Amino acid sequence: DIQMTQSPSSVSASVGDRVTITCRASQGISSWLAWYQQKPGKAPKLLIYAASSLQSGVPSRFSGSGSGTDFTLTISSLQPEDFATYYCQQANNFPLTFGGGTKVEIKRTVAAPSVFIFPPSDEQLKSGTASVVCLLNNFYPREAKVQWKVDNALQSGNSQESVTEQDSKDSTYSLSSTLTLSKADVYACEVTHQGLSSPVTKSFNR
Amino acid sequence: EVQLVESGGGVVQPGRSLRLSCGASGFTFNTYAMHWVRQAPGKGVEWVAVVSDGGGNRYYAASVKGRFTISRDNSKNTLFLQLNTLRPEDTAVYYCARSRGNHYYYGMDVWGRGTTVTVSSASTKGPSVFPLAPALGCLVKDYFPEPVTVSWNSGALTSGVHTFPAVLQSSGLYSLSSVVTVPTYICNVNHKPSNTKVDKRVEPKSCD
Amino acid sequence: TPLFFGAKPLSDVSLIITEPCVSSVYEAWDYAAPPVSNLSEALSGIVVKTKCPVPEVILWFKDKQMAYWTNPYVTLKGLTQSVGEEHKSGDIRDALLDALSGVWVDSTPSSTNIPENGCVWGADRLFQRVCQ
Amino acid sequence: ALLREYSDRNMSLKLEAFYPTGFDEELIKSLHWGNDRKHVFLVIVKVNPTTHEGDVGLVIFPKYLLSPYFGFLSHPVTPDVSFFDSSFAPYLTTQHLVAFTTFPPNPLVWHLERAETAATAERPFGVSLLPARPTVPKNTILEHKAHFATWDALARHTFFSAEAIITNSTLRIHVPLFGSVWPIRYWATGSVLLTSDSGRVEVNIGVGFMSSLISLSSGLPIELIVVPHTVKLNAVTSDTTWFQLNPPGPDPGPSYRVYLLGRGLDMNFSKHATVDICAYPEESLDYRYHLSMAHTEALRMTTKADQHDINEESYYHIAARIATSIFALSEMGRTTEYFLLDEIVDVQYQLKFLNYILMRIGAGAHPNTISGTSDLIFADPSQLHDELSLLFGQFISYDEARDQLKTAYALSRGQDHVNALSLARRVIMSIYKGLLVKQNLNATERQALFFASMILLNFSSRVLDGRTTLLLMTSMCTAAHATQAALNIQEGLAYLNPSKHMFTIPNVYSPCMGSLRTDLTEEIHVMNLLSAIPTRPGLNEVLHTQLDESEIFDAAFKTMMIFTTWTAKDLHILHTHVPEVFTCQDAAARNGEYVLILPAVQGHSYVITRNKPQRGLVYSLADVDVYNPISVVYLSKDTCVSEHGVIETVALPHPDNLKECLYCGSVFLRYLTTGAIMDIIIIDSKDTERQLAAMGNSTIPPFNPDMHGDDSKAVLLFPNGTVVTLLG
Ligand SMILES: *[C@@H]1O[C@H](CO)[C@@H](O[C@@H]2O[C@H](CO)[C@@H](O[C@@H]3O[C@H](CO)[C@@H](O)[C@H](O[C@H]4O[C@H](CO)[C@@H](O)[C@H](O)[C@@H]4O)[C@@H]3O)[C@H](O)[C@H]2NC(C)=O)[C@H](O)[C@H]1NC(C)=O
Ligand SMILES: *[C@@H]1O[C@H](CO)[C@@H](O)[C@H](O)[C@H]1NC(C)=O
Ligand SMILES: *[C@@H]1O[C@H](CO)[C@@H](O)[C@H](O)[C@H]1NC(C)=O
Ligand SMILES: *[C@@H]1O[C@H](CO)[C@@H](O)[C@H](O)[C@H]1NC(C)=O
Repeated sequence: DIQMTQSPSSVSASVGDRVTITCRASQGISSWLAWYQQKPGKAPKLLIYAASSLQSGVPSRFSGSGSGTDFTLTISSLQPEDFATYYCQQANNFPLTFGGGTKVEIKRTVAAPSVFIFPPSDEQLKSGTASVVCLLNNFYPREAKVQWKVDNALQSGNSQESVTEQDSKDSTYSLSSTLTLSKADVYACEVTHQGLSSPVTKSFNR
Repeated sequence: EVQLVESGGGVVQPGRSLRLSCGASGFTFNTYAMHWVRQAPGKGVEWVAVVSDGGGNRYYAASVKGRFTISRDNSKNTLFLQLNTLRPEDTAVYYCARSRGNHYYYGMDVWGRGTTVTVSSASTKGPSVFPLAPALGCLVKDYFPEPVTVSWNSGALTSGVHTFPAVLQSSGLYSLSSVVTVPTYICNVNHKPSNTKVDKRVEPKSCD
Repeated sequence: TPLFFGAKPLSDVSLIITEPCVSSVYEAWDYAAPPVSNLSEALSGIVVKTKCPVPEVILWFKDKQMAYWTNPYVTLKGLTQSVGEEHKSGDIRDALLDALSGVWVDSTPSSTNIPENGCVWGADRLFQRVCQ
Repeated sequence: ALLREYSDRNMSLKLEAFYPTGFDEELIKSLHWGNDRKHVFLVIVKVNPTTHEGDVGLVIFPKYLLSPYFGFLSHPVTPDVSFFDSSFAPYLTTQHLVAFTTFPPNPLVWHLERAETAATAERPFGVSLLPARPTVPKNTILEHKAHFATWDALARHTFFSAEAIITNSTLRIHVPLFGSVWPIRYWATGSVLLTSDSGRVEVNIGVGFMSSLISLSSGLPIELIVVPHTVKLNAVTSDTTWFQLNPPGPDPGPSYRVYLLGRGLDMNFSKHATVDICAYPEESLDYRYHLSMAHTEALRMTTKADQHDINEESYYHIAARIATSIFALSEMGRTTEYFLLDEIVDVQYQLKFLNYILMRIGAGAHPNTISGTSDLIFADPSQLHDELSLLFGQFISYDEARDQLKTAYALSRGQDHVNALSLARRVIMSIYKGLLVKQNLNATERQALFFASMILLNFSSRVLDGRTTLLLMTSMCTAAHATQAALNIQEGLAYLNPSKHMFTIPNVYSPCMGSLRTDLTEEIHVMNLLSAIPTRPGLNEVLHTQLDESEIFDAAFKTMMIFTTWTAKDLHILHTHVPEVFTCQDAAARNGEYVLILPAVQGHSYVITRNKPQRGLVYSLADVDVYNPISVVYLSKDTCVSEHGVIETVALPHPDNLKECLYCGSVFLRYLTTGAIMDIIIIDSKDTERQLAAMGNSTIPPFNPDMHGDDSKAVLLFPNGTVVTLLG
């Protein structure tokens, strides 16, 4: 079996900049690498089947090169419709192959998460449960980790996190960490983000 | 314009069989080899199997070598896949693709739509909606099965509206949300299988 | 250079495996093929050595008690064709190809070179370079 | 059925686990590798020579796994799976994939685009030359074989049956170059072999099948393979996968699929014409089409014999054209079920003449070693020859004489009937006697001359034929005539249509092609061609519409190269018929310093040289310019000593005074003071001798110096070696 290592793991650039994602291999394989593009939720699509060999409906902006060890993919001009993850395949030796993949997220400026908490259980509390959540909206980059005053675990549902795709305008994400205790078994939303000087917390206690 | 439509999926209890077929549109099936390619949710892409032109010698991937049965004929353009045994880790999205030439060098130009195979014993249940105060979001938790469509008011929030994908709890039920940002509205939540709608007005309340 | 006749006799199968690489001892060697109309009838076993400088394939016969060296890439390519037919089936065969799949994966690649010039006789004389 | 995965450790034995899948092997026979059964074992040994351990593996598989499981119906072409049930020997012993791949290294460069001249769905076969094939006689009987019992037969179309193919065909196995592709089984029709020093070409033709192996000593070999459009072929690569890689060639056609085995696709071939050769067989089933494109390109490389004596791209193109021509003829015959006598005679002559030019000019090999061999099942030449031998042994218009000689030349073992040669002698002399009157030759005459030459040059009796006829061919070539003949060739190539008409060399022929003169390429004669160009109104128009006025001077020089480079440049032709020229160690002979050579009587020949003669009896003409002089030497075989003779002077007796001829056998040499040479005229007969005595009253222009300038001077050369001047 051959292991494919793709570098870098993630690339965020502006529109029109040259983006370069290479793909490594355990074996000393000669020539053919196959690039694909998977947009989130979408089925994958072929781009280049050897190095420079691009053909299909995907625009001619793309290119590639390299021999014998590493093989690179280069986008001459980046476009807003290029947001997807990029996997590579090594066909030189059969047994199986594929790349780890590289996510490309189109950038511009840079925002920070606005932290708000949501206490009221009123129409809930008499139904036998309580829900107090914490929302991180319109923030870049992706990295934020949410901890609570109570020990973070799967039972509290704190480890449950869903992240929407970038907004079509500001290219910023939205993060939600849900705190739910069924049948009512100190609370704080601890946000660690690079756009912040310190991991400031907005708490709630009842 | 060449198309491939996949038929199969559903949910099957661990340790049983499923046959995923694939349709061929406009392409002559007797020409080029066919790929089955698997992608697990949140995970990457992993090749599975190749069928040689027509009924013939098929190359199997490492992991599934004992548990997989693959066959195809040029009559109905039917390329099936049979998973006889492996239960736990085979939950993923399966793709059907066709190699560029017959040779493996060039990978797969053609592609299919998709099929989602899941592994559980479950039934439908009801959802619930809770208000948020005073960024004005909604909340929906503990429902089954997918989907739940959540809109905002009428037509006017197409911007600031973010509807979050579902996440499976440990209780076997999913949960998600939807949000919008002002800096009084109503969150619109509808559930098809269990037929449930809960409308919750948003009026800012007191906090401590 | 120190050449090779293409054939050395072997009575036992254990000796074929222990036989040192021909490429290591010699410089340039000739491949030879057994004097029998139907290979299958006479053939006993196929021993292929991967890690050798020029990975070698050895065809061995019992009742003749001989071992012949033949073209490494062609022999195994030729083998996979006869056992690769669509009409052929069975789990014995499926085990052959799976092991035959990555045979050369670890070893030295084939020639990218170009054949030297000169006339080529037909396959009568085996592509002898003689013009007449 | 046993699969066993081992691990090797030290030299004792190895740890393993046995997994029999569906059947039984003796499990105690895994201790000693089963040679006992009718099965076969595979052992893949990975051991680092550094004395590490590594691992090995085993799969014991059964025997049967090795053995395999007009129209194309009854006679097919069957591809073979592998080397096992076909010839195994070359597919083992081959150095392919080890030292080299016959294929280009990149699988992307394999598939080629089909040329425009290739067949389509509208024209499943292709274009056919306009003098279209005569239809079978409705009420008549097709003979089993070709025959002629009469002279009328060689003129009228005579037909014979293709039934040779259905009965006498041979099933044979073909092995493509270097075991590049797996063996191919075809039903044989014919086999062609052309050999030389510089190259050999093997052609195998069968039902819906052709194999032409083209090989140069100075270049790469290539093999052209033609199989029916249905047939797919599998290339032999190093990959042990069960997948398929299609060997270099275009998409399949409506009729045939063509393959190219060779490395020339990009790396070697000069042009994008790698797809041009692949389209050869799909262009036509008319053998005249391919022999036309062979004849056209034949001349073009003779002009270019200056820079490169070896034209590599012209060797492949011409050879591939010869091969595909015979393939067309077998396949036109299998398809339409009837043959033609003049189709079978042609390929006998075309296989001689085109092979000679193939190896000599294109390959560069010594013309001494040029030879060829042809076996066609629908042609029995040996019999045809015997039918001819009794035809000769049982006035002739030039058309009738062409057919007699062409068919005399086409079929020969070197044995030619006495009446055949005696015809040829009569032909040349009758062209000569008319050529000292008029300035040009019609196509009927042009063709008649060709075979007449090829007949006499084919083999101290037959030797004395080659010499005296070399004079005659040389003599007919005059500065006046050569400009007409080289003009014909230029008009023929400019108005040439490859698609709708057959171009043939004997149609453009001329005595200057059979002449020894190396001097027609001199600036004098060349610039006389350019000023003779408008004399053919259509020609001058077309020439200026493509080539620059500078290119026209070159193109006119190119077509003047042919006459000097055809017979005179042949070293083998020279050495045999004029050994005297080469006898003592001589620079001028091999340096081309001898501009013109005239065979004298036995052991002696004249010659013309620009620089200082190192041998012979020298007569220098003092009326000529210092830097561009003219010296008539008289050479001898055993006499290599140098000396000088005396130019003497005689006069001409009154034409009707002496009815006796002492003059005949001499030569009239006319030249200017510019150093240029003009007219070499031999006095054949008393009729011509009388014409000499009349100045201004002669019908022969070189004899009358009222038609020339004041630079015209006359010398009379003698069989003795005596050199004289006419007073008048
Ligand atoms: C050289 O020797 C080899 C072996 O020593 C020999 O190969 C033999 O080939 C034949 C086929 O031509 C094999 O016979 C087959 O056996 C399988 C076993 O399952 C049958 O299924 C096959 O059936 C075919 O033929 C039937 C009619 O006869 C059909 O009904 C059916 O559809 C199939 O077409 C087939 O009979 C045989 O097994 C091997 N021999 C061995 C020992 O394995 C080869 O012929 C020899 N070469 C020559 C020509 O000398
Ligand atoms: C076929 O061949 C035989 C001898 O090989 C010969 O007698 C017969 O005339 C041939 N048929 C024809 C017409 O070629
Ligand atoms: C050419 O000349 C010959 C006689 O020399 C004559 O028979 C023949 O018809 C002529 N050809 C043409 C084109 O008329
Ligand atoms: C050569 O020939 C001429 C006439 O043919 C004759 O007069 C002369 O004597 C001859 N010379 C010799 C040396 O024999």
